[PDB]
Amino acid sequence: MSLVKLANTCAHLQNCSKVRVALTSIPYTKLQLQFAYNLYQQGFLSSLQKGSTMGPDKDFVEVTPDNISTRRLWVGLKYRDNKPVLSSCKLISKPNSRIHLPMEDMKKLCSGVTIRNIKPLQPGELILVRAHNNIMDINEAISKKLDGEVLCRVK
Amino acid sequence: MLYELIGLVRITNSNAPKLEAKELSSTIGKLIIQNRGVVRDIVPMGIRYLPKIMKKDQEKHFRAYHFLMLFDSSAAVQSEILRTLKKDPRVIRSSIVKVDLDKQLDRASSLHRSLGKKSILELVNEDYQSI
Amino acid sequence: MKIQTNAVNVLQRTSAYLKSGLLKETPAWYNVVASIPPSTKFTREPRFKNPSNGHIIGKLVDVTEQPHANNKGLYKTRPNSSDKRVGVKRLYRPPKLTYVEDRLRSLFYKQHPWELSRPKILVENEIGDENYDWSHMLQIGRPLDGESVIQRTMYLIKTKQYGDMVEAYDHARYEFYALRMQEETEQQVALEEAEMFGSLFGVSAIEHGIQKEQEVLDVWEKKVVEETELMAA
RNA sequence: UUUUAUAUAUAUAUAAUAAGGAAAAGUAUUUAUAAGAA
RNA sequence: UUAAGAGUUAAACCUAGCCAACGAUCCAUAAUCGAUAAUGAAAGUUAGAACGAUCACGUUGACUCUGAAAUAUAGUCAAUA
RNA sequence: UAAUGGUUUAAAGGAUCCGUAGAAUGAAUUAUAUAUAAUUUAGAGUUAAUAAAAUAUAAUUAAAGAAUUAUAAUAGUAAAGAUGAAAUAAUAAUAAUAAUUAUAAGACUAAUAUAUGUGAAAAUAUUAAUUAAAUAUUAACUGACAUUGAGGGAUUAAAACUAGAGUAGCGAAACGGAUUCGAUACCCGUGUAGUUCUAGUAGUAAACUAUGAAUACAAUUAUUUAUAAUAUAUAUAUAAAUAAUAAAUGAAAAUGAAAGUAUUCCACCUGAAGAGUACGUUAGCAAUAAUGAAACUCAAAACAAUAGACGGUUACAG
RNA sequence: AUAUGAAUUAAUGCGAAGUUGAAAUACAGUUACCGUAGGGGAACCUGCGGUGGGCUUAUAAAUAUCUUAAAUAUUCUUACA
Ligand SMILES: [Mg+2]
Ligand SMILES: [Mg+2]
Ligand SMILES: [Mg+2]
Ligand SMILES: [Mg+2]
Ligand SMILES: [Mg+2]
Ligand SMILES: [Mg+2]
Ligand SMILES: [Mg+2]
Ligand SMILES: [Mg+2]
Ligand SMILES: [Mg+2]
Ligand SMILES: [Mg+2]
Ligand SMILES: [Mg+2]
Ligand SMILES: [Mg+2]
Ligand SMILES: [Mg+2]
Ligand SMILES: [Mg+2]
Ligand SMILES: [Mg+2]
Ligand SMILES: [Mg+2]
Ligand SMILES: [Mg+2]
Ligand SMILES: [Mg+2]
Ligand SMILES: [Mg+2]
Ligand SMILES: [Mg+2]
Ligand SMILES: [Mg+2]
Ligand SMILES: [Mg+2]
Ligand SMILES: [Mg+2]
Ligand SMILES: [Mg+2]
Ligand SMILES: [Mg+2]
Ligand SMILES: [Mg+2]
Ligand SMILES: [Mg+2]
Ligand SMILES: [Mg+2]
Ligand SMILES: [Mg+2]
Ligand SMILES: [Mg+2]
Ligand SMILES: [Mg+2]
Ligand SMILES: [Mg+2]
Ligand SMILES: [Mg+2]
Ligand SMILES: [Mg+2]
Ligand SMILES: [Mg+2]
Ligand SMILES: [Mg+2]
Repeated sequence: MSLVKLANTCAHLQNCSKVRVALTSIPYTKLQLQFAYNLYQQGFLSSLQKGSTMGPDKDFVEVTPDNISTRRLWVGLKYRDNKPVLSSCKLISKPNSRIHLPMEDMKKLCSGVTIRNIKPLQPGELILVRAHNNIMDINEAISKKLDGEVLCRVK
Repeated sequence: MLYELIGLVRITNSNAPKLEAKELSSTIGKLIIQNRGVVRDIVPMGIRYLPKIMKKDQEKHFRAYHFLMLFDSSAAVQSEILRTLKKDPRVIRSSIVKVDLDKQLDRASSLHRSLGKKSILELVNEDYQSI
Repeated sequence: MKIQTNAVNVLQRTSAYLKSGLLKETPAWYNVVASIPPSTKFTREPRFKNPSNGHIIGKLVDVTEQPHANNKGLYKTRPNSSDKRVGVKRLYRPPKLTYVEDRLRSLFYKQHPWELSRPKILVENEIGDENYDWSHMLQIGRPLDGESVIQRTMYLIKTKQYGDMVEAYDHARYEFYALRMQEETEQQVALEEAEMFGSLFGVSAIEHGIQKEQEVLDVWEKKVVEETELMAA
């Protein structure tokens, strides 16, 4: 659940978008996998694949402690109209300052009101929240009435 | 520890230059063996004119009998051998250098190693040495 | 340089100009460029397979795949340092193309250095038009060269007429020797026949070389005598 | 790919073979609001 | 001793502890605060006049009676005028 | 009414590292209520094996060398020494300078040589030895044991001081000779402390990469440098150093794998001058070192770059 | 201790028109500055080490080769092959 690793992944995705690589690899963990899946559902990523440190898996490989160290999640980035679809990826809740919002504050943040110095949600942006070790978008966490930790911004 | 000593013995008797080198080799070898040492090799380098007119004590030397001694011994008696060499009028110059044995137990002298014979087994050649 | 936006979006800028009223008449290229969209993605694409030899890039063999010991006699139980390093650069580098022929060719001109002296033409003619059966070395529309020997070697190995590279290479070499001997005999006999039937030749290769040597040597004579006079003083 | 054949010592090398085609019309409240100048 | 805990005070006997560079102790300054006032987009910042809540004081210090509750704008003693 | 700030050059990275607290941050999987527990190996470590000069770094010990000075001898003669040119109370007829030898003294280490490298920094390249530390890969093992780090601890150039010895060269101060309107300076002579060694004090440098440490990522090229192969050839692959760059960043110069994209921790800065000054406190034998203001004055002050002028600024032509 | 004053006394700030050195900025005419020591009223001078915020401002010891020169390449317009 390392927020440090999520920050590293965010910076990695930004760097990959700058140099316009079509594929990239991130650490294979539950938090990273859920975060990548949430980005993919929103259309920010082209494809998810499971693979080794060298590349995607040619055949399906079961994940065990023997090969966990060498496992990676390969994400395909999107570049449309000469612009990267996934342009900026940032953290709201940082390791030094972690922000856990109740549901009403989360609605206020979505409704243009700055809460705890977090810029309000922007129209084409996505904010991700963690509740009970599950990653979702802010809208779903509000619909689920779940108080949660506000992690990251993807615009 | 394997130590290579290179001594430059003075020649005073023009008729038997090797005598003083013999006495020095006997002394050093006796010391090494009597202090729990081994004398792996004694290579008799020849008579050579010194590069300069080198001076030890008051005598001035222009030529010397060079000789080499490869011996396995301990550090303390090695320093003792060096001390005896330095104060001895017979030894114009002396130098002891370690030959490392970390990888191979047996090693030849610098001269044979430079020629290409890494070990003393190669020096004495290899027949019926697979026993 | 940065990926340039303005070059590929000329249609959008022109459309803005036209709709705003800044430009009154559509350019002649507008409809064409609208019909044919420019490609607006400039992405570095991963490569997973080397076309020349078929080596697969981006594959790691897991610990489970080895249930036996390796050459040193050790079972693979944990990944080693090289296995635990991300290899994205391997995907994004252009793969080096390697061919088996490149080795045999290097052998052939090492074995026959004077075959290099025979001139070669690198102008391709038409590659697609080649219709060759390599059961025999000589091809119409092709010279007889070492590359024919390597091609026959590959044909021999492909059909498994011979098993090892060396055997097929030697067989093709001997066919090459026979054919080149035949050509040499044709040339010698043709020249002899020409002289037999009254043909007169103005210049020969030896005399041509002698003439060129004579010009060079005369210039060298002048320069050496002048230089000796200069150096003497 | 998959499966099988021949050959060779459960395995290896060559050859052949590939199952993924579906169509139908109609069914606003958007939020809080940070200006500089000589 | 108190209606009541506690080195709060008084007595006795033990232990060696307690606070402190995330600032003790000491010094200077200050009545405190609000759904009060001002200001700012806001977080905040300033004031504590006016409205309201709490505390302390009634020229200064200590003690005593009464009392449920007072070291009382009481009494006694002293200090100042 | 600007920190939705900065610290290579404008103010600002601590001289360097080690490490305590941190109410600082921090690996993976599952289960249970924001953690705890159990499992795991990607960080961090331990032990071996292999390869390599682990040669370089630290201490100690033992040696080598070219030269310098002084003294003595030999011969030999009139000058020698220095400077732009000269002259110096102590160069030479008391035979000087120069030459050839022979003695003693200390200090220093030419080529290699690039500080390439090694070291936390300061530093460190004449040789040998004793001990200590430092490399890559593989194998096995621990199982987050990690990062940074207030206070603190250690080391820290040159100068300086305290004791001893040493004192060949160099050389503050001083004494004189020159130059100059003047010389209190540059030049010249004699030269004290110091430079040197041992045992200490102190803890400051333009202690600089004017750039704190760690982690993830980031497009190329060229060289090397170090390994691993495969048969000099694969212009061979994997790493790090160096140089030029792309993007990015920047006030620009420029940085360029960090001055980029991000995360964590620490130190530092808030106009110029007054001022690193005064006073106090702490430590030192002392010089001093650390901590460190305020009033008053002003609309200044500084950085990068631009175009000029100028230079006892270079080169090229005419 | 918290203050209020004080003969005596340490430093620093401003300004009016001037006065004196030639220290810095160019190779600033002895490269500047950093730390330290001494000399000097002061500017500065000198010794020791460090930095470049000065030398990256970097720019030759030179010579070059043989196949049909054409009735053939040069000429060619979607032809012919
Ligand atoms: Mg009690
Ligand atoms: Mg008490
Ligand atoms: Mg008591
Ligand atoms: Mg306090
Ligand atoms: Mg008051
Ligand atoms: Mg009050
Ligand atoms: Mg009031
Ligand atoms: Mg107040
Ligand atoms: Mg009133
Ligand atoms: Mg009262
Ligand atoms: Mg009262
Ligand atoms: Mg009154
Ligand atoms: Mg503000
Ligand atoms: Mg600065
Ligand atoms: Mg630093
Ligand atoms: Mg040297
Ligand atoms: Mg540390
Ligand atoms: Mg030094
Ligand atoms: Mg002394
Ligand atoms: Mg001296
Ligand atoms: Mg001198
Ligand atoms: Mg001057
Ligand atoms: Mg002088
Ligand atoms: Mg000293
Ligand atoms: Mg000390
Ligand atoms: Mg100082
Ligand atoms: Mg300092
Ligand atoms: Mg500094
Ligand atoms: Mg900057
Ligand atoms: Mg001071
Ligand atoms: Mg000047
Ligand atoms: Mg000057
Ligand atoms: Mg003087
Ligand atoms: Mg330095
Ligand atoms: Mg300059
Ligand atoms: Mg410069």
